[PDB]
Amino acid sequence: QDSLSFGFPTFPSDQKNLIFQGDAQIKNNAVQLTKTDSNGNPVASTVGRILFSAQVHLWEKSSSRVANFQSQFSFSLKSPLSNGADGIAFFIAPPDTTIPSGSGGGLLGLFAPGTAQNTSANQVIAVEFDTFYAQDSNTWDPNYPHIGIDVNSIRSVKTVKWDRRDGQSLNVLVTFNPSTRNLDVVATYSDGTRYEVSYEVDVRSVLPEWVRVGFSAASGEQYQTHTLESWSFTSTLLYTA
Amino acid sequence: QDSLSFGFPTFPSDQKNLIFQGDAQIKNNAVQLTKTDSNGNPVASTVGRILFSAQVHLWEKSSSRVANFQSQFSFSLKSPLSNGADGIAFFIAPPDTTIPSGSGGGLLGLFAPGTAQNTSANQVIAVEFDTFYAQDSNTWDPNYPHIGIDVNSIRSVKTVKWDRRDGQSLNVLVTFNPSTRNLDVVATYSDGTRYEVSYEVDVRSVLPEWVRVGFSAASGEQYQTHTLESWSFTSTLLYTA
Ligand SMILES: OC[C@H]1O[C@H](OC[C@H]2O[C@H](O)[C@@H](O)[C@@H](O[C@H]3O[C@H](CO)[C@@H](O)[C@H](O)[C@@H]3O)[C@@H]2O)[C@@H](O)[C@@H](O)[C@@H]1O
Ligand SMILES: [Ca+2]
Ligand SMILES: [Ca+2]
Ligand SMILES: [Mn+2]
Ligand SMILES: [Mn+2]
Repeated sequence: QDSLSFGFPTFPSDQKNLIFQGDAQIKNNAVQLTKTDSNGNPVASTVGRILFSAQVHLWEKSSSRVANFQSQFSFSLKSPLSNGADGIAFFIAPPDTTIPSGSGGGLLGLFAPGTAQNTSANQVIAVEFDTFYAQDSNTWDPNYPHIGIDVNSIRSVKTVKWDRRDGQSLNVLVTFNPSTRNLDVVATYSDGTRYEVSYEVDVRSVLPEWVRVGFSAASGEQYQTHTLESWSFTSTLLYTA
Repeated sequence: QDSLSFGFPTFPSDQKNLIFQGDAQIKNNAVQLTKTDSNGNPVASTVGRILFSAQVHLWEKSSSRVANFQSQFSFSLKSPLSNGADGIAFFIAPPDTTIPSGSGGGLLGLFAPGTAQNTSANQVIAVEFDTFYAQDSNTWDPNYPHIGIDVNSIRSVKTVKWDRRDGQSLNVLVTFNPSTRNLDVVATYSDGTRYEVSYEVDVRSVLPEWVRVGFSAASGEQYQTHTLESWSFTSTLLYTA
């Protein structure tokens, strides 16, 4: 299809079009990307991701068209610790993507340790909400919590300082305009606190024509819940001239 | 997802979200439901269907909601014969639906001979454009080409006279309003000739909560091509009160 849209105001337990990977699962009308105990508390060493089953036609070589897309979602992070880790990310990747071996902790379940910073060995665009930046284990991170745009590397091409608020939902809008090639990210808390980060990228040189979209999250030694509360997505192929 | 939408203005050969069954395949940017030889001419004894891969949430028992949906599509039929057969149908059925054994010809690839008219043995709602009505083989049909609404039986709950026009595209809009429980069908030819038929049906008592949607066509002894040219579909769960 030239156009595709879907919306999950909430996540009922009965799902048919979601691909669950790792520890991801539905809990109380929300997607818990990372594992939690029976009490609902976060645990260490866990990775989980979800992808929508239908493939998205990002670009078409034969017609010279590139899709514009918009992804709106909200999530909350909760943790008994003040330094919860590791973060959640919205990502776009080839349809057969699976959790890379050893991609836990700071790699957010998106990159393999050996090639995490090799831009020619990966095919992924992600928007990360990174809460852990210890320079001993996350050597690629700026020294503060941040939102980042990742293009084939865990080392963000662009970041903006961000504030982690335990238990508060963050509303996010990610948009891509093929006319300008700008990938824009706008995140806001209910009180109006806003964060913005943008980057120009030619999706045609990074990802294949058909892709799958979803979310990934992980916790290494430090932990926190990564709760996806709602998600809507829309994409439409347009003539880029 | 509570809401799902997709649009195929045309059907390029590179498809990823369509389930092809029987002889259905893409040719010349359109879906040829029934088999055609090397010259593109229709052949006898063929059946084919396509379904969109993502499942549609038709209704939700826990929230008492039912989907409002709209399916817009266009197709054309062509045959050297004076009596092209057998017809094409838009249908909604359980996710695991497959072509029934012996469902060829007048059964349109939707029903099995033994239970074709047994309503308690089927789970399918379809809108058929039936061009073959020989009273000796298709005993259930009115004696003329027609548009019919089928609910768990090949014997339409309702039919309206229709004119088959060789090589001309018919644009169809099928809508379901959960408030009134009305399934409306409006079809038009490019010269403004219009056909309308409506039926009140509670989809909750006919189909499961999750279903797949698609098209089916067949040709028995007599034949014609059944070409699906475009298709857009949208569904959204709504409160019924
Ligand atoms: O695809 C059409 C039809 O094919 C299969 O039925 C086989 C034949 O069954 C009967 O003999 C007739 O209906 C015949 O139709 C011809 O004869 C009719 C009466 O002489 C005439 O009205 C028709 O126009 C035609 O010339 C069928 O060919 C079987 O697969 C059916 O399900 C299917 O609908
Ligand atoms: Ca980090
Ligand atoms: Ca018939
Ligand atoms: Mn980071
Ligand atoms: Mn009929």
